[PDB]
Amino acid sequence: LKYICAECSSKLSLSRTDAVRCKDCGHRILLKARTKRLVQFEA
Amino acid sequence: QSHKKFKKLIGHEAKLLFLKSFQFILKRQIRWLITEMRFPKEFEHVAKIIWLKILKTINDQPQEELKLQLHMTSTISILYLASTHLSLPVYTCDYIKWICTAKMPYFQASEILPKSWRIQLPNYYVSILEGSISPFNGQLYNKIALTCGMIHFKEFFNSEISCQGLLLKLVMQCALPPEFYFYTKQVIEFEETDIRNLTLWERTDERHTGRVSNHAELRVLSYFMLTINWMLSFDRDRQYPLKWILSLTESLTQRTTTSESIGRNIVKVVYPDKPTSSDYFQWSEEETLEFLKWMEKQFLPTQTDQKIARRKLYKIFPLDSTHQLTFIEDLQERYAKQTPFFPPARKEAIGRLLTHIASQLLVDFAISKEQLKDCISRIKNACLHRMN
Amino acid sequence: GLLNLGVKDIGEKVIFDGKPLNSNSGYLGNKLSVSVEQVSIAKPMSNDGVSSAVERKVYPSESRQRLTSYRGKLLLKLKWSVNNGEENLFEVRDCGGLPVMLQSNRCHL
Amino acid sequence: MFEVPITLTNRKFAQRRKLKYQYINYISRRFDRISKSDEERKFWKKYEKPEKSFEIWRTVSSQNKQPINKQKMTYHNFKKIEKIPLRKMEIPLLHCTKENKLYFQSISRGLEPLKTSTSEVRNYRTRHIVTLTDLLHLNVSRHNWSLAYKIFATLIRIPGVQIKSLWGIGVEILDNLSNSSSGLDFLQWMCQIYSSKSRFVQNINYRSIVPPFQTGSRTHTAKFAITYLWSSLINCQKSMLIDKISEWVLTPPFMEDAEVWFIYASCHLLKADTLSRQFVDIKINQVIKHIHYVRTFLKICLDKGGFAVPSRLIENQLKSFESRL
DNA sequence: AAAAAAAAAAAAAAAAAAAAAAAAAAA
DNA sequence: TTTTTTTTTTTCTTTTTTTTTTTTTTT
Ligand SMILES: [Zn+2]
Repeated sequence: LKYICAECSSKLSLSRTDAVRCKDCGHRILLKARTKRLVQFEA
Repeated sequence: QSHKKFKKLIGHEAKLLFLKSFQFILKRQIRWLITEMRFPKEFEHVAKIIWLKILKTINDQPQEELKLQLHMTSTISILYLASTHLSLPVYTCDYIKWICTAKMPYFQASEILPKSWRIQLPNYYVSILEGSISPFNGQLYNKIALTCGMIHFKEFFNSEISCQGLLLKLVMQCALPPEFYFYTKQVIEFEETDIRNLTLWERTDERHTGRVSNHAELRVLSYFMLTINWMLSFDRDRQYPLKWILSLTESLTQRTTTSESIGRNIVKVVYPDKPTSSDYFQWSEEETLEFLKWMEKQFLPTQTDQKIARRKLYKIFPLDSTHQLTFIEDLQERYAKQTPFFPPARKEAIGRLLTHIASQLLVDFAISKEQLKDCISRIKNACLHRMN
Repeated sequence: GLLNLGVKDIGEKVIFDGKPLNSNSGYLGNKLSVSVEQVSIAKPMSNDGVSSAVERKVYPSESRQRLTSYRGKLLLKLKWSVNNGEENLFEVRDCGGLPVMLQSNRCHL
Repeated sequence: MFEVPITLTNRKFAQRRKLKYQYINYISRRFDRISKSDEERKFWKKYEKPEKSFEIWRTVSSQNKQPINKQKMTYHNFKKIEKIPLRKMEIPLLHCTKENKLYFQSISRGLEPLKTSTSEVRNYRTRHIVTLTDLLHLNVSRHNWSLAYKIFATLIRIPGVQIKSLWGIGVEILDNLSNSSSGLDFLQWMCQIYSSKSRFVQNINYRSIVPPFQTGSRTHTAKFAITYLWSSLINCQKSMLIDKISEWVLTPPFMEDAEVWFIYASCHLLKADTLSRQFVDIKINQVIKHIHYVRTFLKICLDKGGFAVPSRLIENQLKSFESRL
């Protein structure tokens, strides 16, 4: 899933015209979580 | 254009959206009746004709405007015909018991696939669709009239009921020995219209539908109260002891817990007339438990930010080899009680049985106490008029 | 503390209406004596919108990420008195949200 | 025949209340001349709403107000105050129905109704609530608790009810003690959600929320709130936690009620006395500050009606612990 | 003691309607 | 910094748009 709640740390996702809060606490700040990508670095 | 993205609107075509989803609620009762009550599949294609024949008269309306008399009682009305036209022995007693126990879908408008129909305009249509009533004084007996007055019946379908099994069903509900079927069997041969299979009522397109009480099963049950009046007031051989009149009357007043008796109890709840008051004040520890066990499995079919306060109240404070005997083991037990079978005071023992069995059929048939007496007294004159 | 002592030494500011009473017109009018009687600062609590659906506590680690203040509610107990103390009306008001110094006796930490 | 926890049919009674309040408006208004919706609001703009109680108790040892006046009533004059407001009502008495027409003749003759609006609605949802709220009160009086817990758990799920049964499960989990968390936790759940800190002055024909037994926080505390302080006070008593309650009371400064100040005094008074049984030098200075607290809040407590046991048994206890230390 | 032309009886979900308030908006 | 629109409750009330069965009058 996309996002993560701040207060209770439960994964969730949102849609268009959907409320921006968690569904177990109603906290109003969501961290966009990290997915799998291919960033290249030089060691 | 975005203002019409928010709430969808329909004009004159709402009556078809009313009627297309009317076919959807029709189908759910049909597929239920063939599954839990194992009805035949060709019975459906009767109803697929039957629903179409009324609907053709709907598209035969001379005005484009609506004015169309439609109800949820009409839904069970057309399901009554195809059960009697195919001669399945179900009656108007069972349809009350099958909608007032929430076995089949009657009261719900939420099972309509509401993401395409109840979004549009349910404004007053779900006031018809949500079953916000019980049929008070036999509205179904007027609702079989308006469906015969829209679709003809004397030449299309067979207008008869298996009234020898209706008379079988009436005996085993109470505690009578089977000779009382045969005593009644000649009375429905004697005074019923030059012996005939009992017909459905006729096509009455008056808005008051008379005062005549020519309904079919009302003629059957009013006949039953005449015989038990007459077979007990004229038992000249002393074949029926005064202890025997007691032992049946005490056997009816005992309450046993079975799915027939529990299914009787729920229609005492929706009952508008007294004695519905003390019908829920004198139960057992047991009888309310299967009232709640019915509730926690058949009010899960209820009618559908703040969920978080709700899901916390029901979280911490939650709702947490058969002892319930069958339909025969009590009926065998209730028959073995009245084995004492092998004098102006017996009128009081007869007069007390005449009210128990009259309150019984009043409840189980959704019929007023007034209209039972008008039906039975016009019958009472017209059974003495053929003999005296 | 110094806040109830602060409003004790403000005084009572008095305005008059001037109705003559229709009775040497020593009647100046009616003595409106308005004064503040008690000040209290509430800890940070927030209601998510309206209706006091549960007023949770507000910790400051929330208040940094939102990029907004860390307020507590300020409540004046106004006294509205008439005619040198005849008719007094004690109404608490909601006079804004003032900020609150962290780790003090008005912070949740 | 108990009370049903929902609001009812609004078809004829809302019209029946309008015909009743229009006739009481005119036969008042003819009477106040000769004794020298809007008709509903004219009734309630007059007097009051009793918010913190059902009825309005007042003082007897006060002003006199004796009406020995005349006995001021003839059948001649009263039937003249009756006559034209009857004629004023016959002109709108044609729109109400015959059953409504029959009702107004009964109350103008001085008669009272007999059938209540609960017993005549006949809805499928309503008739299943009514048989449950009467089965609830029946088995609670009989102490059929494990059955009555099953009644309450299914009544709160039905989509029409509101929780006008705060005391039913407020008292049920005190008696069950099988699985569920006790009545402190349900009472916590009420004070979070039903604070309602708005000071909404009356102005409104109220019909869905009658009582003072579930309101709060306009000028009067919630009834379920102060039973949460009292139930927490008895709960910490059964150790011999008291810090957790005493911080919880100080977070509201509720500067109007003195019932909460008596609980605030009572939770220091328990702390000052269980800290002497554990005693028998810093453990003696902490006793005195609790007594200096209690002696201040009892003097705060003299702003309204008397929450003094006497005013002496509060302190006759207090000096008995000072004789110890 | 049974066939008829005038209406009323209900009913229930959605849009609205005064009261009050939160409390920025902006020039 | 003055009025302040802009908005939001907030419970109580009306709208909508049909359906079900009346009553007295003759035969
Ligand atoms: Zn969350």
